[PDB]
Amino acid sequence: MKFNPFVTSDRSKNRKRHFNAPSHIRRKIMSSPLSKELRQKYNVRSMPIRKDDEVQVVRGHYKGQQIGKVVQVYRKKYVIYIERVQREKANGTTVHVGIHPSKVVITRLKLDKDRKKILERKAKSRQVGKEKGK
Amino acid sequence: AKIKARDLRGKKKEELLKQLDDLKVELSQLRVAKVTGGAASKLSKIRVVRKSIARVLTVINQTQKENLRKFYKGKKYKPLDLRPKKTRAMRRRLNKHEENLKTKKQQRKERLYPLRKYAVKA
Amino acid sequence: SELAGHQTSAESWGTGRAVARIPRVRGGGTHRSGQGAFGNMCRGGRMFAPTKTWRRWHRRVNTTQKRYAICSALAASALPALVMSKGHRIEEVPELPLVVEDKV
Amino acid sequence: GVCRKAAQPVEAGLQIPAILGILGGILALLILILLLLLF
Amino acid sequence: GRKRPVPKGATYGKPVHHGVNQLKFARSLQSVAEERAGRHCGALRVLNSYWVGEDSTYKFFEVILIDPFHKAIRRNPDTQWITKPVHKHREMRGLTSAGRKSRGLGKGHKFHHTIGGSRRAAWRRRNTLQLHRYR
Amino acid sequence: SSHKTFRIKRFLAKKQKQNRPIPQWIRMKTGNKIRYNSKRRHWRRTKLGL
Amino acid sequence: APSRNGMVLKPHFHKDWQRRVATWFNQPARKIRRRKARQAKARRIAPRPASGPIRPIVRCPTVRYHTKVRAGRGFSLEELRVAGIHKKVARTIGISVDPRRRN
Amino acid sequence: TKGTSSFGKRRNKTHTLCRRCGSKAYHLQKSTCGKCGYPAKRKRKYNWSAKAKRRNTTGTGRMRHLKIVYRRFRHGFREGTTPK
Amino acid sequence: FIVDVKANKHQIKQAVKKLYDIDVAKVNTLIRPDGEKKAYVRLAPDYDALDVANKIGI
RNA sequence: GUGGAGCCGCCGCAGGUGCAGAUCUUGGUGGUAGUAGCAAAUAUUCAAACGAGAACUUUGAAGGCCGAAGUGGAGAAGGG
RNA sequence: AAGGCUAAAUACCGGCACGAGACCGAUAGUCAACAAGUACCGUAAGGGAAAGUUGAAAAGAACUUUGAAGAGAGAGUUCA
RNA sequence: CGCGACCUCAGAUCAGACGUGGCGACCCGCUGAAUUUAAGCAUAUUAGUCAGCGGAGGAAAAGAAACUAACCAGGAUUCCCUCAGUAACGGCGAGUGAACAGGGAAGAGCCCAGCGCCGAAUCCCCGCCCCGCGGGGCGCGGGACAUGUGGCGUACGGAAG
RNA sequence: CGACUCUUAGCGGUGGAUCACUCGGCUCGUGCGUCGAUGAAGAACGCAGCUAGCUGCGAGAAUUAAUGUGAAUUGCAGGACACAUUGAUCAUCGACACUUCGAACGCACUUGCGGCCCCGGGUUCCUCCCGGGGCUACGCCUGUCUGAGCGUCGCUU
Ligand SMILES: [Mg+2]
Ligand SMILES: [Mg+2]
Ligand SMILES: [Mg+2]
Ligand SMILES: [Mg+2]
Ligand SMILES: [Mg+2]
Ligand SMILES: [Mg+2]
Ligand SMILES: [Mg+2]
Ligand SMILES: [Zn+2]
Repeated sequence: MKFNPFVTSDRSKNRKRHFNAPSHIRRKIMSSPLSKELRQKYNVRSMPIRKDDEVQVVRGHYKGQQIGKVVQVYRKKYVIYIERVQREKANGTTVHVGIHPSKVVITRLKLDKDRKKILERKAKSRQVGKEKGK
Repeated sequence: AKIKARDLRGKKKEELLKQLDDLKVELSQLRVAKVTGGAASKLSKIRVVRKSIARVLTVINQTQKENLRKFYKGKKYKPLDLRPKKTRAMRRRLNKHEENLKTKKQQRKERLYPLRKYAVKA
Repeated sequence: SELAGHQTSAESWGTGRAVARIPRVRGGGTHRSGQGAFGNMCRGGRMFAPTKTWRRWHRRVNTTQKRYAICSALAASALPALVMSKGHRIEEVPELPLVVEDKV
Repeated sequence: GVCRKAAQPVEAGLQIPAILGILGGILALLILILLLLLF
Repeated sequence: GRKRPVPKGATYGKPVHHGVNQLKFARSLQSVAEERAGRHCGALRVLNSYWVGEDSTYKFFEVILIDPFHKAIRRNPDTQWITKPVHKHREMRGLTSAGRKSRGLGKGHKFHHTIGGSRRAAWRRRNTLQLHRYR
Repeated sequence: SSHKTFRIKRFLAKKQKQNRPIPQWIRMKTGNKIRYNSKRRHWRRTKLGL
Repeated sequence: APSRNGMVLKPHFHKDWQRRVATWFNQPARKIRRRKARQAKARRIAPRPASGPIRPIVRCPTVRYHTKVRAGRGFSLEELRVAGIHKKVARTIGISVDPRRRN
Repeated sequence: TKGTSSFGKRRNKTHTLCRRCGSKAYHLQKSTCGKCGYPAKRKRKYNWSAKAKRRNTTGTGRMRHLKIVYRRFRHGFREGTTPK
Repeated sequence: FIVDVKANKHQIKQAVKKLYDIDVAKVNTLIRPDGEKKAYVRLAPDYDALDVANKIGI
């Protein structure tokens, strides 16, 4: 149950803060879970997805053992595009059909200098949760 | 050719205005490229040079207002744009010194009869 | 119904002119220029008897009846016929005033 | 445009004559013919 | 006394309100005098005033004023009460001793037409329907 | 009028620039519901009133 | 307008009373605003006693109430004079002073 | 002569736009405005119309400077810069 | 050219002589009804316009 | 049968609680009706061209009109 | 008495932020869920609207064929 | 006749400050109806409200008795519950209409002119410094204010020596 | 026989009710309670690569700097991907800048007409010579400077 008297619980106002989100808050709500292998090597649960992570789709019309990298992150439509899952148009032109990153499992991260520190910050705070158990 | 404002701070005034009027020449001749047919790769150059031309004018104005705030530091009667803004009503309050003033009758009253601390059981 | 639905300039057309004697809005141009204004019939009108915030919302019960009601709510929570007929599956449970020790 | 008399214009207007039809007819009592019925 | 400002003495109302010519203006003439002194000099603060003459048509009051931003006034904490911004235009609000003699306030049985604050603060509190939450 | 002052014809220049249809690249944008300029003024029907 | 055997009544609603209406919806909200103004006043001061100074024994006026004893305002300088404490010392001892009171 | 033919003679303008409110209410001969009453120092507003206040009070413009004052209040109106 | 609307013909005469290095005979301005000022800058007969236009782009 | 994401029974509780009328309000659509009307200021005709298409566009020839207080040629105000 | 200052308990249908509801559900609820004090009206003071919804995803019907085109007939997308 | 002092006043784009205008839910000062009610209508009621005008502040105003009381007496102001639809007002008709006790919420008290005393013991401005950050001073030296009275101690609960 | 008319039913059209939805109101409450001559509220005008409105901004104009954040913005283009430079974008915002009217302030409001002071060049300049800068509203307080009076008086002559 929510106890804080300074955070909402109403349907109209969490939706309004969802679709009118700032574009740096919006990379946080477009987070995706790490794979079972890769959450054990880093002891972290989930990550915000960036442009060049290898990924497979875990639910939808297009799913099942399809590692392949994302190629475009529409934050405006809350949608990542992945380089293999595609769709022919009526024209014969082929386009990327887009999916939501919660329906998606990262299988290989792209590390830079900053995505080391985002991992280590989310990892070091998880021993502190285990250190509460006295 | 990018322009960083952190790089421009160690420059001289005879170098900044020379590099600013240099940028006004490219912004002149890119406007010519828009009134003709067009060279559309140079029609997206116009936005990044007109924001580059604001970065030089900013460092000129920031290293002049603070070059001159160090001049009137330690001075009575500094100009109006160097005085704190704070709102119109803040300038017309007394100050932190005058609001602490107590008259001599109310000073001996406070040192002869100070507020005591106590409690009531025994 | 906040202030009122009475923030409209409107007079009755009054006389003949083959319209009902409801007030009409003033002016011209716009759609809303000869339409029925305030009164509980009109598109955009004011509701009948607009609710007020000084309705008596709260009720008093004298305290001897509040205590009476809570003694009857405890005596029925021990009879197994009444507690099961409210739907609580208490088939497998032991003795109906369930008492666990103060360690819990 | 190539699609502006076809896809701008049929949206542009096409219901703009709808200013009220009638704005009352304030012509002050068309029974100006004095009739007055036997007095 | 004041004449009622109405064209040709015609007040257009009920016969109790034909009062064009015997009307007395419930604030005093000294209070008028302090008012248009603190209205000309809007930077000065007004303390009070006193009587120094009358003829038959004119009446002469000396109004004493205070510059709130002079440092002889903004020092000396026995005078710093009037350089505090709630004392702005004390006669447009009727707060000096000339103007408060017409507010009708004071302690006693003769003055409990104004028994909370002022006359219109009593009226609001004698005429609000104080319906409670449990009633 | 052909004898007009400056604040008239820079008021009239503003009304003349903003009488133009929507560019056709905004119908393709994400989540608009505009489909024609509905603030369009024609010079015989609706007049500015100076 | 009247009817059978009833009460002749004067409802004082002949005046525009719906503007001057007072609803007590903030009244639980102000009860926990002046508890928190008592709690954050108790812990702010000292081990000095809450609810302020010592009040005197005072008898009520006016025939109806003159058989009861009420808490008063101060301590009436004569009583401070006999007890031996000074009039300007007394209000930081925790003792209320009402100089206009007569004994 | 009373009606449609007297509309032809309507040829010269009574009101032009006011410099303080932009209204076409500045009467040329009275030299005053309808809505604001321009050559008076104060603004013309009346409690006998609640809509006319709704059109032109604060909060209906850009608020070029009260946007900033409403923002600077919630930090206590600082003067000196931030640390790096 | 098209000039900023607050420029008189002296400022135009010096701001074309200094930018483009040409002698200016006379200037005839105009407010064209989109709201921008147009200037007609005539050159000295020593110069030519069809080649000065070539080195300013067009 | 259509439709595509929510809903209902019983026991109590609470109402902005059920329409045929108010020359009701708002929106919609009929009969009238393919009707009344497209009738002030004399007038058009032939060929060709352009065109998917010509009583009406342009061109040429004819017959006419306004007839210098013009159905001509310029402006002020107003329009923009 | 005919001079002056003074906190708290009190007020707040404007403002800046919040939180909640036995509230309304697009003729309702703010006039205004939308480019709304907008378009438009009036010389002016002023009056003042109407207007929410494809799909899960544009995948918004390529191509063939009739027509000058609007408009069709096949095909095609889609669970539809 | 000239010069000086002061007293009444002028002028300045003099050095430095200030005020104007907006918002106006709440607050203060003024001003002020009529519809309505009385089954008509004048007084009355509506109402000291609407509209009008002027001033603020985050609160405002009020506030330490020229008070209530009439007895074993209470003790600034403000708010709440009662008093009380009461005393009283009123074509004594329609209607209007407080307060004091009492129970609470909160609680805080002071200063001055006067009368006397102290060699004006007082204040403002300018100049350079003690020495400073984020700038205000107690120190030094000059110009003024001021005896037609600045300052200290004093306030009716008495005060001073 | 056909047609017309009438009533039913299927299908189709017109129309937009109902139902389901809701980035909106509305009520109550809490916390703070902040404009302006250092130029406010409001208005006008302008600003984007294609951009009318809305929204945001002011010739530094769809935003600059700084801090925080850490790869996008996106209708299509274009461009730097550089981040063990400085780093896209977004938020915060304490630094800068902020056209014209407006209490609006040189005077007028007709983008009209000035006055002094200064500066870069032309008569190397006074007596009205281009551009740029500065100043010029009213009321009023303290101080200053200038000085008016058959006001009061002194020292004189
Ligand atoms: Mg909500
Ligand atoms: Mg009851
Ligand atoms: Mg003026
Ligand atoms: Mg304020
Ligand atoms: Mg509808
Ligand atoms: Mg930046
Ligand atoms: Mg100049
Ligand atoms: Zn105006």
